[PDB]
Amino acid sequence: AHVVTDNCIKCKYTDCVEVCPVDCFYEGPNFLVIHPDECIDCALCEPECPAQAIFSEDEVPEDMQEFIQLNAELAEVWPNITEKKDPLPDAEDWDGVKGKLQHLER
Ligand code: SF4
Ligand code: F3S
Repeated sequence: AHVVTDNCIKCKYTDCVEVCPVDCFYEGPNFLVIHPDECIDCALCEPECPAQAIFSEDEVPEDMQEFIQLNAELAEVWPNITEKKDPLPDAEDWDGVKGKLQHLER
């Protein structure tokens, strides 16, 4: 499965959902996650994310391993999102800021 990591938080561009063939993205207030059981690892979403926050599981950075389990957990409680929407206000300001997990909203 593919995994959404740290840089998505407070950016949430949502450009990734338009190319997902199986609609396996789930939406949080300021973050998106990928459902590991529905994802077919087509990898089409990776180049579409301006935040470059999506990685295949085996490529998730060492300092963001927590996101693998987190995607699986939140994908079970958040609503499905299949349509592109406007990025969060000030997404540009937060794109590139590290350790945004501290700002994750349930
Ligand atoms: S790898 Fe493919 S199936 Fe998985 S979330 Fe990305 S676009 Fe969807
Ligand atoms: S910022 Fe997040 S909402 Fe999608 S386009 Fe990137 S994983």
